[PDB]
Order: sequence, then C-alpha cells, then structure tokens
Amino acid sequence: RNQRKVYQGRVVSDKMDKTITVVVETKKNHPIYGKRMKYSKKYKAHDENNTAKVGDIVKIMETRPLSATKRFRLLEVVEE
Amino acid sequence: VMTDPIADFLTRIRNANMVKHETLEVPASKIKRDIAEILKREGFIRDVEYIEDDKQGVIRVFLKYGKNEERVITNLKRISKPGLRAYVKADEVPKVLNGLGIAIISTSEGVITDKEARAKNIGGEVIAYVW
Amino acid sequence: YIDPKHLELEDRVVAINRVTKVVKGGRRLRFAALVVVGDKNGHVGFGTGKAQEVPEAIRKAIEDAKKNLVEVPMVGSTIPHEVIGVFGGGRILMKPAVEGSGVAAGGPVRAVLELAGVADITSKSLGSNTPINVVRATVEGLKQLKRAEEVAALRGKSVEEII
Amino acid sequence: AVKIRLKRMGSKKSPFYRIVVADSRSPRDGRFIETVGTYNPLKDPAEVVLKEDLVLDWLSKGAQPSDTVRNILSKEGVMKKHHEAKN
Amino acid sequence: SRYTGPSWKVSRRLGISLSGTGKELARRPYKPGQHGPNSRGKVSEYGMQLTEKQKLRHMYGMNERQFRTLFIKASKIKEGKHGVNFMVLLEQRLDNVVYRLGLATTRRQARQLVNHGHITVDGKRVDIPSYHVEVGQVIGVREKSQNISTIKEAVEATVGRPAFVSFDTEKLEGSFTRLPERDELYPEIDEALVVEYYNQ
Amino acid sequence: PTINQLVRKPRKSKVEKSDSPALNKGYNSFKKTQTNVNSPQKRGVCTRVGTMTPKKPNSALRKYARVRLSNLIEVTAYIPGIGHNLQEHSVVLLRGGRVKDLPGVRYHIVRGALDTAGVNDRKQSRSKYGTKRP
RNA sequence: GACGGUAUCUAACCAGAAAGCCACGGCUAACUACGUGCCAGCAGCCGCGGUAAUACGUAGGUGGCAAGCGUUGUCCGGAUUUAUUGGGCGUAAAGCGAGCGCAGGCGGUUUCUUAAGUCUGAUGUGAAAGCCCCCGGCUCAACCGGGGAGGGUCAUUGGAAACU
RNA sequence: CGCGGUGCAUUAGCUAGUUGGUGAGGUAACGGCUCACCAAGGCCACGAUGCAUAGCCGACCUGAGAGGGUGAUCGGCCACAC
Ligand SMILES: CN[C@@H]1[C@H](O)[C@H](NC)[C@H]2O[C@@]3(O)C(=O)C[C@@H](C)O[C@H]3O[C@@H]2[C@H]1O
Ligand SMILES: [K+]
Ligand SMILES: [K+]
Ligand SMILES: [K+]
Ligand SMILES: [K+]
Ligand SMILES: [K+]
Ligand SMILES: [K+]
Ligand SMILES: [Mg+2]
Ligand SMILES: [Mg+2]
Ligand SMILES: [Mg+2]
Ligand SMILES: [Mg+2]
Ligand SMILES: [Mg+2]
Ligand SMILES: [Mg+2]
Ligand SMILES: [Mg+2]
Ligand SMILES: [Mg+2]
Ligand SMILES: [Mg+2]
Ligand SMILES: [Mg+2]
Ligand SMILES: [Mg+2]
Repeated sequence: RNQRKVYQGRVVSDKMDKTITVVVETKKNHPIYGKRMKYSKKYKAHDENNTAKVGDIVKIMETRPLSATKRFRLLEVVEE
Repeated sequence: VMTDPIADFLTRIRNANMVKHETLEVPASKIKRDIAEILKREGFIRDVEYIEDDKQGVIRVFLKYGKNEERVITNLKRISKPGLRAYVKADEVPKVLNGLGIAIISTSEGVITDKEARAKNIGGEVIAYVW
Repeated sequence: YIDPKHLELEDRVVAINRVTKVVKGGRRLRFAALVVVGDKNGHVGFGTGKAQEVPEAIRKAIEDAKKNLVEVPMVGSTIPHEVIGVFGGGRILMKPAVEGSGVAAGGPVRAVLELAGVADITSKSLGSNTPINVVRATVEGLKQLKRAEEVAALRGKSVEEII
Repeated sequence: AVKIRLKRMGSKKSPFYRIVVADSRSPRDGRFIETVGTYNPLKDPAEVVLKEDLVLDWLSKGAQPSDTVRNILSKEGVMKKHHEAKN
Repeated sequence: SRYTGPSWKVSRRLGISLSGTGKELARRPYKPGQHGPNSRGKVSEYGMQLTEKQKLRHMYGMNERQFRTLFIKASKIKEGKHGVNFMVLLEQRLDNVVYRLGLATTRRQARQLVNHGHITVDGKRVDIPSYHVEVGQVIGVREKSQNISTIKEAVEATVGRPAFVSFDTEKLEGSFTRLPERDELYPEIDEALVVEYYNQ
Repeated sequence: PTINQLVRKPRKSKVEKSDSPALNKGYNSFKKTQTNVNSPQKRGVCTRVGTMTPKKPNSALRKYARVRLSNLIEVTAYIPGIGHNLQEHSVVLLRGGRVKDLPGVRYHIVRGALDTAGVNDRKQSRSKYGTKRP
C-alpha cells in the first residue's frame, strides 16, 4: 500500500478547535552560493481532540483535504 | 573568537614555514591529529608528537626542509570553511597540482587524502589543500 | 644562475615604448625596448634597454635578457601543472594543455612561452596589460612551476608514490 | 480507442514510419503511448523491426491496428500468434 | 564557389610553392602587386597565423566555411595532434587522393576530373570533390573516361607517389594503404599556427 | 562580502541601455501606446533638413535631418555621402549609429531606400550610399 | 500514384550563357598615384581633412569572404565591469560618528548515540524529438534512421559515521 | 500535495466565507464548494498585499565552466475563439 507523506514539526497555533498549525523547519541550499538556509514550511493539521498544545513536537500524515486549508492529520505528540 | 581551529592550524603551519621555523605547537584535537599524521606520512612535515596537558593536549610539529633549506610545504589552503562548507562527490575529488600536492578530506572512512578517497570511490568534505 | 653562453639564443622585441623626459628646452625622447631571449628548449629571460635609437635599445635589452635567464620546467610540450604568477598589475594564470592544443596565450605571454619552448599551454591575464609587468608575472609563474622529481626528493617519496 | 499505428518520420519524399501505440484522438506525429516497432517502405522488401511481446500485450489489452499495421503484423506472424492466444 | 584566378600570385602571396615545383616562385619570389618587389615591414603574429591558414586552404582549394567545419571535425578526434589530424583529413579529401595518385598533374585538374565524374570510388561514380576517402577504398578512372590524353599524360609523367598511396597504372586504380604522416606531408606548413589561429 | 552577506543581499548587475533608443519602441494607434519592439530600421518623415556644426575638434557643415518616426518619436539623423535629394516631408528610413562630431545625432539615414537617393558618382563602397553598379 | 514523365540514367554540342561584396593609419590581413584643401566628407574608438592626405573622392594594385558580401537591430563573450568558481574599501569608489543589543550567521575540547546535512549502492522515473558517442542510409554534406550516454539540489529503499 | 523557475519595500500590512468547527445541501468526488449557526481565526520581513511584466517546458544561442539570454519552427501541457 502506498505511503502518504509524514512530517515532523512543531505546533505554533492551537487557538482553532479541532486543528493545529505545525512548522516543518527544514534547511535548503542557496542555488548560487550553496549555503544551507533555514526554511520554515507550516501546515494545518486536523486534531481530533485538541490534544496537542503550542510548542509541541508532533507528527502529521498528509490526508485528503479536510477543509479549505487542512491537508494533514495528527499522529503523535513527540514532545510537549 | 576563534571559529575555525583547523584553518588556524593551517595558518600557524603556513607562517612557521614562511619564517622557516623548526617546530610549532598547537592546541590538540582529533581532526588536527589526523591532519598532522597525514602530512607526516605524506612527507610534508618532518615529524609529529603529542603532549598530554590538562586542557586539551598539545600537538607539536617538526617541519621538513630540504637541501639548501628549501621549503617542502609550498602552501596550505582551507577549502571547507564554517561560513561555507565544501563537499565533493567521489568523482569530484580534486587533484592538487595534478597530484603533486594533496587534498585532505574527511569521509565516512575517516580523514584521508584525495588519492585514497578516489581509490575507495567515496566523497566527503574537503578539509584542505596542501602543496 | 643560467649561463647565457653555450645556448643558441634567439631574441624577440616584445614592445618598444617611446619615453619622454621633459627638459628646459623641451622634450628628450628616448626608446625603451623590452626584449625576450630564449632557447626554445626550457631557458628564457627578459631585459629592458633604454637608448636614443631603436637598435641600441634592442641591443641593450638583449644583453639584459641574456644576463637574466631562467629555466622553465616542462613536461612533454606543456608545463607540469597550473600556476598563477603575480607581479604588480600583472597577474597571469597558466594551465597545462593537451598535446597539440597550441599556445592559447596572448600578448607578451605568447613571446615568453614560445621562446621558452612551450608548445601547448593555456593562459589568461587577469591583471594589467602592461608588457613589462605581464612578462614579469609570467616569469614568476614559471619560477613557481615545480618538477615532479624534485618534489619527490623533497618529500622523501618515489614519483609513483607521489602520483 | 488505443491504436497501433504509423507515426511518420524522416524527410520530404523519403518517408519512414514508427509503429507506435497511441490514443486514436492524439495527432499523427503528436502524443503517443509507446513505440513498438519501425517500418521502412522505401526498401523493396519492406524492412520491419517489431517488439512482438509488447505488440501482443497491447493487442490482448485491446489495441486496434490500422490497416497497414495489420498488414505488417500479418506478414510478421504476430496476428496469427494473437489469434492462437485468443483460441 | 571555386577559385579560378592565377595560381602563381596566390603561391607567392603565401611565400611557398603550392604546385610543389617552385615554378611559381622561380621569378619574383615575393608577393604580387606594385608593392611586391620593394621590401615591407615585419608581419605581425596574426599575419603569420593567417598566412599559415591560407597556405593550407589554398593548398587544398577549399572555401573558408568548409575549412572551418573540417577543422572542427579534426578537433573532435580524441587521439593525436589536432593539427596533424586536420592535415590527414585534408589529405583524405577526394581531390587530394586523386592528386596523390597522380591521375592529375595539379589539384585543380584533379578536382575538375572528380567534379565532371571521370573518377569512380569502388566502381561507383562520385562527383563530390569534398568526398572523404577512407583507407582502403579504390579510386579508379571512369571506364568511358580512361581514354583521355590529360589523365594518360598525368599518370605517365608522375614519377613519385607518396609511400602511403598504392597505385596500379594499368588499371588506373589507386588507394591509401594507411593514413598519411606529418613528415610525409608538406613539412613547410606549421599546423600549430593554424590551430592557434582557429583558437582565435 | 561574506557568504551570508551575499545570501541576504545577492549580487545585482548594471542594466545596460540601448545606444539607439528610438528603434526599440513601436507604436500602436489603437491603444495609442508605445510597444517595445526591436527593429533594425524605422521609417520616418523628415520634419526639417539642414546643416549642423561639428564639435570643437572638427569644422564642417554636417548634413542632418530632423525626422518624426512611425512610432511618433522625433530624432535627428545624419545624411551620409555627398549630396542628397531630401526635403521636409520626405519619407526616409533610419538605421542606428552614432556620430562623434554631432552631439545629438544617434541615427543615420539609409541611402538608396525610400526617398533617399543613392550618392551620385559613388564607385566604391556602393552598398553603403546605395548606388547601383554602373 | 497528386507529386509526375518528378528523382534518376543514357547519348550529342559548346568554354561557350553563369562573381560579386567589403576593407587596406593602429586595433587588423591588405599601399601607391592623383583630385581636395578644417571645404567636401570619413569615423566602432583613438582620431583624419588647414595646398605634397597610405584615414575624404577617384584610379591602379592588394587583403578577407564568396553567391554571397557589408550596415543596422538584439543576446552571449571578451567584462574578474556584481568576482560562489572569481574583485575590493589608508591616499583611486568604497568602514556606518560611536556604542547596547532582539532575531539571524558563526562558534572551544572530548565519550556515547542518532542519521537532518554529508558520502555511497539498488529500484522507479526525468516522454518523443533535440545536443553528444557509436553504427547505418541518401554519390558526399546538410538531412534521415537504429542503438547508447547524458540530464534531478527527484521519490522509495540499504549501507558508512570522519565533519556539520 | 513537497519542491523549482520574474522585478519593485520610493509597495507593510492583508483577510470577513475570511480561518476553523457542528450541521445541512451540492458535486463523479474531498473540500466554505454553498448555506444556517458557533468561535475569532488565518496570511505576513522565510516578503503577505499591491504594482509592472510574462503563457510554462523539452529545448535553442553564448560561455572553459559557473553562468547569462531566449521560449520561432518541432513535441508536451495550459488558456482563448468579436
Ligand atoms: C645662462 N645660460 C643658459 C644656461 O647655461 C642654461 N643652463 C642652466 C642652458 O641650458 C641649455 O643648455 C639647455 O639644455 C636648455 C636650453 C633651453 O638652453 C640651453 O642653453 C642655456 C644657456 O643659455
Ligand atoms: K581606416
Ligand atoms: K568572491
Ligand atoms: K571608523
Ligand atoms: K547523517
Ligand atoms: K464546514
Ligand atoms: K474569453
Ligand atoms: Mg631592472
Ligand atoms: Mg515495396
Ligand atoms: Mg556555400
Ligand atoms: Mg597591417
Ligand atoms: Mg568609408
Ligand atoms: Mg581613401
Ligand atoms: Mg562577466
Ligand atoms: Mg579625494
Ligand atoms: Mg576616497
Ligand atoms: Mg501577454
Ligand atoms: Mg567568461
């Protein structure tokens, strides 16, 4: 069975019910100079019971669109 | 503050060679020991030794000068810098002066010269050029 | 030191510059000639000579170049390796070239290399275009060139081990 | 439908053809799914190179050869092989 | 286009004998024009390189564009000296093959024969003087054309043929047994200068 | 600069400008705007014809024409060659090219095209000056 | 069988119908005569012309190219003249008047561990056509065809742990 | 859905079905896609918004390369048909 993309990120907003905003915080190389530049990509994830809190390391798996911007489903709360 | 101890070691060697000093001393580290032994076995430096102290140890290098006090080490250049790391794939391993020099590289097999790196067919981080 | 004698040297007048000294009565024009003398087998030098007449300037320059000979190491028809020679505004980068590629050089560098006997080499002048300075930079790079055997002797290794 | 048909190539007054599998709607020289062979009519005995395994698989899947491609496959015996497979 | 003007003036502009005899440089061995007999200043290095390139392309009677393309082809060859390879390709040019076989006295005559179709490569008519002749191909006079005083005289008169060309006078059939060598070709040309010229 | 400096504020190259701006802009009557179209030449009507004084090093009467182009820009163009048939309201074709002597002349008038007549008696470089082979 | 009596082949006659363009002061290969007299004009830059101009016009020669030649238009290069490869800031342009400092960039030695970066193998893909490498077909070439290679800061997966 | 390919900050705030939720309806189908309620959320100096320009690409020209420029013919995708 095919695998959907899973990301590890940090919660930066939980003031919405049944959802959270997570940040991936990857690094990329500058095309010209080759230095690693910080890059913050953040997604909206559906929380079933608002378990996650702000500033928590979590895992999210991409899913079918659940709202206008929701595209991910919470899996774990790695740290608080 | 000192941000590139490897580059500092290279510069110490460069200056000592420039003034034709017989020996030099540096604060010790694993990477510095690796570089020193590579130079030792490549014949760029006459000898290496270590002293155990209570900070980090000291590494002493005895330089090598040929007949007429000709300098064996022409120069050293730091390639991978904290500001800009440099990595090369196995095919991209550089040849210094068509092999007359060497390129010290850190790889998953350890710190080795470019010859050894391309013999093993692996890349790594190009620590320095020496010639 | 390279003895000019016993070497069948040839001369090339790289550039003749008309240099003026201003005097009470006007201008005293003179000719300064830069000459490259070479054996086309690994020995070359350059000289400057100043005189009122072009022939005398050339003669003095030739004598100076003779006295200022140097040896250029050469592997096959090209130089052992890449090298950058810097002198004043002069900055010349020289690279070994494959057999038969020709002298990919410009200006006085062409004269220097041809008279030294290098037949295939690439080069680029990244600095000033003044003939004297570019010639000086070229000779500095050539003196920076090294021989594989001498490198092996210095490093206490065999040439195969080095390569 | 899926057609096993000839895509023209070559030069003016010197045609060459590639036997390719493509959607019938796609342009003659445009989009195609997969190449299966070649066809050179300028040779007195018409030269043909064929990936007979692919051709048979597509025929089983329901590709419809054009008239000339059907002639080519008949000459090559692929059509007989597919008929036997159906049997 | 083909050059149809004088040959002696071109040869003495080049400072060498294109015919290989020196007949052109025997009298007035200097450049044509009213300024020929009186001396002139030194030629620049660019002039020397241009003179060498012109030497080659006038030797083989080729236009500059075709010369460039053939030079690039020669460069493509990985082994050997670039200038030597270019010389070898120039030799392998069909006109030069006929001239070396001696079926014509001059390269212009050889080219005219090839163009008019009096030559056949491996028994098949070839009218392309630019045709590249591989080693071992047989160049023969067209059977209908074999009875012409021009080629008969050329064959009988030609006394020396390059070591790399094998020839049979009775069949009027020749070929190359191997690639020409630098020494075997015109030594008075400096292929290195042409190489540098096209290096620009 | 440091690598981080370059990352933050990358290199930016100078923008070059055309030496013959008028040829680079077309005109659309409908929208009444100017289009950015590169053209090797452009047609214009000679609004004025006369002579101009060179700059200090040179003394002559350089022959010039003030021309309104098809794109409605007014420029000044030189008249190469010796003698011309141009008059105000004469249709001419303009090519790029500066004139060192003249301060504000950036274009030349193509001889032998449109109203411009070829330079009479010309026998060398006839392709320039637009005269047929005699 | 539109192309089409087209490609192509054969035979006969005639050097007879078939060469222009730009440039020649230096850059830059190519030089002299007159006419002209800061006028006429040339010119990409330097700059030529004021009565003996190799720089204008013409003629003769010469050089480059060639059924093309030259001008203009525009892109890249030369240009290290935005310098990652690959520049600098005392006097040439360039160190903020100086400091405190959030974020950011960078960061001492060393044990273990991880595997994000890093290196490495496999799989899938990066269409065809096009560049490039072989091999064939057009009399050669262009052109055409067959077979490969290449092309990702790619996705999954297995390794290595020196450096970050 | 991740990632990549334009300039301007002498464009700094933008957003109100907007952000999310519970229902209902709708769609081949997920979905504020639409509607009724509930809360006030969401984007933004990692450049939101706005302004100007532009079809994108395989590819093509140039360069030693890195790169720069272009997006005709041919092929892929998209958009348009006063
Ligand atoms: C006072 N007599 C003067 C004096 O001797 C000058 N020397 C300082 C001298 O200088 C000359 O010899 C020069 O070289 C200069 C020239 C203008 O006059 C010449 O004649 C100059 C003499 O006329
Ligand atoms: K001139
Ligand atoms: K730099
Ligand atoms: K200061
Ligand atoms: K790792
Ligand atoms: K809803
Ligand atoms: K519309
Ligand atoms: Mg001196
Ligand atoms: Mg048939
Ligand atoms: Mg042609
Ligand atoms: Mg000249
Ligand atoms: Mg002129
Ligand atoms: Mg003139
Ligand atoms: Mg540049
Ligand atoms: Mg000042
Ligand atoms: Mg200043
Ligand atoms: Mg548009
Ligand atoms: Mg460049």
